[PDB]
Amino acid sequence: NKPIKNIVIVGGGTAGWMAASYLVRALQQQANITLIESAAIPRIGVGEATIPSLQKVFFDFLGIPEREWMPQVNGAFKAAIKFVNWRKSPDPSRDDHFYHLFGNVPNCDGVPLTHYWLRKREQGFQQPMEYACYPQPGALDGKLAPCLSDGTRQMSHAWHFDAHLVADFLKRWAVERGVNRVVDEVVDVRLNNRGYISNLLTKEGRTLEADLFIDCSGMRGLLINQALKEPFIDMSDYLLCDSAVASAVPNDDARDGVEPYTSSIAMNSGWTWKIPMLGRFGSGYVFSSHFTSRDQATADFLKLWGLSDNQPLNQIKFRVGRNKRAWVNNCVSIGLSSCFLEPLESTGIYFIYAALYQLVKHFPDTSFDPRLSDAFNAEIVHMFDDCRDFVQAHYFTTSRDDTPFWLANRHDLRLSDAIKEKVQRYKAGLPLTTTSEFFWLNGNYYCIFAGLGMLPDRSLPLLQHRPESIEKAEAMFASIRREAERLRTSLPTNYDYLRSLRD
Amino acid sequence: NKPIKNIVIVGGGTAGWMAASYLVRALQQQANITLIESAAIPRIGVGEATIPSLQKVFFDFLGIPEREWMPQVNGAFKAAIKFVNWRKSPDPSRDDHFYHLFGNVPNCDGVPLTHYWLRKREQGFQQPMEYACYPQPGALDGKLAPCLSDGTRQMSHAWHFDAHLVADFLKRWAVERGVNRVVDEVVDVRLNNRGYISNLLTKEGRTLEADLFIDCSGMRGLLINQALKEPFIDMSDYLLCDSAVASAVPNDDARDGVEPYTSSIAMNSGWTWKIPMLGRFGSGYVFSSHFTSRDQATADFLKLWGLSDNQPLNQIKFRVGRNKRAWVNNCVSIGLSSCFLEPLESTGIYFIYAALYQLVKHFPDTSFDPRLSDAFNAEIVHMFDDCRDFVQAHYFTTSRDDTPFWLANRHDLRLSDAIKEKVQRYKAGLPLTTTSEFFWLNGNYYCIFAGLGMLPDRSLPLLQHRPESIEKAEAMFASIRREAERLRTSLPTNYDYLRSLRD
Ligand SMILES: Cc1cc2c(cc1C)N(C[C@H](O)[C@H](O)[C@H](O)COP(=O)(O)OP(=O)(O)OC[C@H]1O[C@@H](n3cnc4c(N)ncnc43)[C@H](O)[C@@H]1O)c1[nH]c(=O)[nH]c(=O)c1N2
Ligand SMILES: Cc1cc2c(cc1C)N(C[C@H](O)[C@H](O)[C@H](O)COP(=O)(O)OP(=O)(O)OC[C@H]1O[C@@H](n3cnc4c(N)ncnc43)[C@H](O)[C@@H]1O)c1[nH]c(=O)[nH]c(=O)c1N2
Repeated sequence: NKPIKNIVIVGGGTAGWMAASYLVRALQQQANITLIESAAIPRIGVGEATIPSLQKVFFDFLGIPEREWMPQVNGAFKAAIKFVNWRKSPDPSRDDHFYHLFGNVPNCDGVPLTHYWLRKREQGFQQPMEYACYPQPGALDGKLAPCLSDGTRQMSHAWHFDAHLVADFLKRWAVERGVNRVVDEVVDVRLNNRGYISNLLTKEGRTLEADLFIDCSGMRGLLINQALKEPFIDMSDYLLCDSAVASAVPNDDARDGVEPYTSSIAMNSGWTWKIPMLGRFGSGYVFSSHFTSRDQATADFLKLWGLSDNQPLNQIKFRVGRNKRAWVNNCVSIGLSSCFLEPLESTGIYFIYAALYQLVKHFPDTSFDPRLSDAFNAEIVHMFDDCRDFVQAHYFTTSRDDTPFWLANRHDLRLSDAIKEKVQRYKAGLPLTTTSEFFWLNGNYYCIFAGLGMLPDRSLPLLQHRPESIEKAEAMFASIRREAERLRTSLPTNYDYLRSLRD
Repeated sequence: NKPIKNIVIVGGGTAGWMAASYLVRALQQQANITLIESAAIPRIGVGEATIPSLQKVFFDFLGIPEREWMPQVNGAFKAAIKFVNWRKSPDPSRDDHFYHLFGNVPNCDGVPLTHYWLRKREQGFQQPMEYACYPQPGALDGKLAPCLSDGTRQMSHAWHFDAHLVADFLKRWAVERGVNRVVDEVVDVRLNNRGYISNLLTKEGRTLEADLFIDCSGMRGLLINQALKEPFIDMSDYLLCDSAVASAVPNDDARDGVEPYTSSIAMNSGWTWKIPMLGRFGSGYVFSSHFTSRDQATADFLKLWGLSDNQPLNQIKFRVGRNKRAWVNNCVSIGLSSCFLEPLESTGIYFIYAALYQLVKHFPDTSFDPRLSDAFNAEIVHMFDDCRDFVQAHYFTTSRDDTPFWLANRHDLRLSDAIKEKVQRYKAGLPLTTTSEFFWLNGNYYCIFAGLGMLPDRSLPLLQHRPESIEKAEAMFASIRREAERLRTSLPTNYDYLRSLRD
């Protein structure tokens, strides 16, 4: 069976160039890659915060270290997501914030630290879960960097970057290693009787042909949805947000610093992201068209940052779900042409590079062994499904009841059987998945659940039997405090740290 | 023009019930008052120390004497604020305390006693300003009451009271005289095209209507800020504190006594109040989120009183400023829905009752004469502005430089032109405002300035010319010493005094 030799990618957004660079890297020989991108159809000018796997899976795979791509994409550090007003009905006079931090929680004698903490909360300990279990939340509060000045790593971190530049950086990178860039628009797609893709017909006259097609076309799914007719499984019964109003905002870095984290500020009918980088931050009120008009959400979005009705904006509509199948025949969808959830925990870019890893792990020849396509499709489903559990979990555990949208999340959602079982295990008091990557651990469910004020019914029956164990955990809590303390006096601010990679 | 007949107050905190009782008292006829208070939204469980005007303006207006409301609100006496460690970089082996006392300082031959004192400090007198100029600081040191046992008044005093009870005492008082209490929550507010308030829609179904609306809704400013869209002028450029961590603490009254004063203990990134009453005292580390994390300030707050990490706390966020306008259209804001500074000299409750006095002084009919609204707004601005001068003055005169927060106060503040001119007049050696209520006199600026160790450049050129005058002041200093002395052997302790109003 002839190998796959000519590859066409449709689209030059983030999904498009990640595919070109990844595929140009994985396919060391017999590979010919063309990416076509309509300059009439712009990129979705967002997608800016990330999870730690980006370096390990994407950039390391390319052979580009953090210090090389960060400066060139206005890169900044994300140590966590800070959740603001998700817990109770909001109150200006109350401090309703929790972090969701990266990195694992230690175990004491085979039981995670979260669980020794809860036994303490049961005796009237007051300190919230994350401040007790992780060394860094206080640092983030003080806007500290995740490294010492000299560059040594002091916490787990992910990144915030400018979406446009990220695309340009990889465009330069890819073209350079022989990727062939075509600026044209695809208008017709031709199938054969069997139902495969023989050719793309472009606006400027070109007929495009290849063994293999990557649909990186955005939510229009030009190849996968339209041409190939593959169903999109709508999932608004699971998660309600379907729209966003976004923009960049000036930051006075020199006086307010630059937060080393993403914020998610709960609103009336959605929530708003804050993604700081040097000079500015990206922000977006992700909302639900069912519960608020787009014009009302604009008003809320401007009201929240004191913007002016003169401020240019990015008005966005999004589809929530996954194609029945990510890869059909000789077409594979990567990015928004495939499955989205909502930006709440940055699972998007992750769906891109994780899919490309799976694509290469399942790479076909021209016979198109459907056993490879099936295996691939199943991994996409599981990755997507897992993520959906976790995002969904931010919503149905809420105590807020002050708006129709918060009522619905609390009440009206369709919940997988898998998220119900996890919730019920947490409610009985059992740790979730711990460790000593295929992903969301006890520590993650715990920050989220504990942050929204749904705690387990009790601490572990087992603990009554292991008093020494309890003591050892006391010591581990004591180290953590020491570490938190050292960091306070040792990290440079995030503003100052970033400022020196070249200003 | 029809008179105002139906009045709705939103909120049943301290601001809420002071308004109901004051308005039910002022409006002897044609007045119908309803107060709505969400049992889902609690009172800010603080606001406990006061200035002398409370009786004269608020309680006297109601016809309630001191001996009637004190016992019923765990009332205690405040003779001054004692400032601890504000002067130098702290030292356990040094006694860094000054009082700010109530009451005026006498004048000798038209020049205040503070100024004869300074001429003496210039010859190497050592006794600090307040111990020389006021008869009572030594009494307070010995925790003495401000009255003889039989009840005769021996100094100027204000009060400490339990916030919750104060609200309940006036709730009982008001309802009783025909105030109509509604336990519901306001969720929607309806305007007309002109921009007035036609109705409040509640959670339980009620549509509320009235000629006149008092926003006593807390910092959420439900009517004034949210519905009516009135701007809040943020003033963090003037004063930096924006948060507090508070709690009640057990006092062994029988052995440590009960201080007849508020303390303000300067911290790393704020300062802490102590408000003793029988059995217990209220305490709060007011701090700045910019300079310390909330979790660090908790640690400092527990470390300072030896509390346990089991101790329930009141975690508070506050906004510093004033609405562009306190009263817009047919809405008037009283209390935290209007302007706050920070608890440093108890200007808060004072803003409530002073505003209510001004409201009645400017009371409208249904035509809503904007000349009345304007006049009112201007008095609020002037009262608020005056207070802000005085609080701000505690901060920028500091000599401390041992933390970033003390550095900023010393350096980074925006200072009104009015406080600069007062400072410059004090620096030249001129008395500030003296007397023989619309408020902060020479004696007040003097305790504060002199306490922090910023003294004038010299004594008054005039004094070189009036040696007899100097002598007469010597005698006045001699009386004061006699009085201080008599008091030492005549006042009962504050514990013993309070103990008998009914135990
Ligand atoms: C509101 C919001 C917020 C976020 C996110 C999404 C949304 C909707 N994401 C997801 C992220 O934005 C997304 O995964 C990528 O940045 C962009 O993916 P694409 O390239 O699929 O789409 P996109 O729609 O950007 O690009 C489409 C490309 O296809 C081309 N094209 C389309 N039709 C064509 C045709 N007919 N012919 C030729 N070319 C054609 C266009 O020219 C363009 O080059 C995210 N993820 C994450 O991990 N963290 C985050 O914080 C966020 N934030
Ligand atoms: C940390 C700190 C410390 C101090 C002080 C403030 C702060 C922040 N103060 C100020 C003082 O606490 C304050 O002025 C009053 O005690 C409380 O004022 P309110 O009633 O505005 O607010 P508060 O927020 O207490 O009460 C709000 C009321 O509004 C109601 N409400 C809100 N929204 C509603 C809705 N939508 N529907 C129905 N009801 C609604 C609530 O149910 C509640 O009844 C003070 N002052 C002073 O003079 N000396 C001092 O020592 C101090 N100490």
